[PDB]
Amino acid sequence: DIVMTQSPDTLSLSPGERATLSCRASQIISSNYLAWYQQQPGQAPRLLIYGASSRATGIPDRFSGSGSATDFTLTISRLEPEDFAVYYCQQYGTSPRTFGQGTKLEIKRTVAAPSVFIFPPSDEQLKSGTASVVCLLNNFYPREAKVQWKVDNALQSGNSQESVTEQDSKDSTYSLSSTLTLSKADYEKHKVYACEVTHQGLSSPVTKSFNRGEC
Amino acid sequence: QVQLVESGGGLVQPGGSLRLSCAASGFTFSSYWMHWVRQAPGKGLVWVSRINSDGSDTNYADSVKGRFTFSRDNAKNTLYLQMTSLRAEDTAIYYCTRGRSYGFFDYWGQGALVTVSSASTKGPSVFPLAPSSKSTSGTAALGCLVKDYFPEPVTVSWNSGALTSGVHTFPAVLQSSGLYSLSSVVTVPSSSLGTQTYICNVNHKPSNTKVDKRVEPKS
Repeated sequence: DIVMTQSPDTLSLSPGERATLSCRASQIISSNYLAWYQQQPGQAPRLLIYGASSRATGIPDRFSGSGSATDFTLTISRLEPEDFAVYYCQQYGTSPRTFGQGTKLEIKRTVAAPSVFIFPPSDEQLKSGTASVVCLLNNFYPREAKVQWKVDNALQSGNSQESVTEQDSKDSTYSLSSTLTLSKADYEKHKVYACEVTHQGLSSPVTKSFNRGEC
Repeated sequence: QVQLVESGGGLVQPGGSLRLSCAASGFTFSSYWMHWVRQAPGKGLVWVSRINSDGSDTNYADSVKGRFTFSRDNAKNTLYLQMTSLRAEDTAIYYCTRGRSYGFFDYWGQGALVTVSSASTKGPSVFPLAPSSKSTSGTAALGCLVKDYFPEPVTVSWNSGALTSGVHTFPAVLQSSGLYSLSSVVTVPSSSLGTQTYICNVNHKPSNTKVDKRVEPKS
């Protein structure tokens, strides 16, 4: 079948700037049956463009599609924070109606250091035999951040997992949680639990900690 | 206005069968070709099937042909996708969609998640991430740890929806136990703790689990 190749895979641009997205097809796409879609996190895809160049209803004018045979282009000219999305092209001349693999658009903002919070396991959880310790990095930019867990000063590895939010649609920041999982018994063997955070926006590492069972 | 709402998402064993539905409104249903389009987790979009206006004729993607059955009832304004002999690679969000021209899709439903796995369904435990008037500035933070459930998804709201600003509900991660886990957190005023009540509402429909947890400063 037809293969649709998008480029770049990744784009990161400031508001006000212009984004130029490419779709190349492995066959001539007859008439101009090429569509573009926008997909925001946790949302269904939303149609931007059909007929290569015709804007779908309710779509702002700063989205414009061009191209003709194998080469196509989506131009987004005055980026807003809300434009963070994955953008897909789509051929609909022939079954299967093939999509490209997407260009992921991040929109830049100024550097922002995370606010860091640490949470001890609840007494309820402990009663069930495990302890989760949660470290929260809130509303930071850029996405890169480093979290290191210490238990009585010993560096942990392999017993934590991270999760990162998608870029926030209005302030363009990320948040991150790191969760340390121990057995109840292991948790009760140690006193000081600490989360050490490194980020471009912090001039030095931030440590948040507590002593097991104090407050 | 034009809306499409899928139903019937959930867990199914490999080799199993599952039927999806879609209710349609806001337009003349029998005047449009309709499709299913799916999206595996973290992947791109894949067209699944197509039905003509009257329900008599269907086209299927190759990987699906012979196993899926796409039907429509123009009296009930309802689409059905009978899926059979399901496989792991069928795990995806399935979007009900309306076809235009030779096949672009100008309207999409919210989508229904189908998870093909030989595991069994399990509801989350919900634990408080208590705020401290002490160890907290920048000013306060609290949350719920929503742990050990299967499959995706869960919904978390706060105060039955009254609290939305400053809320972050993290993408779930698969734990080495094969069970998912996530936290939902919110930043709140230090002054208001004690006076204000914070409750997280967790819904996990595949297991029929609804939990409310009140989250409070410890003493």
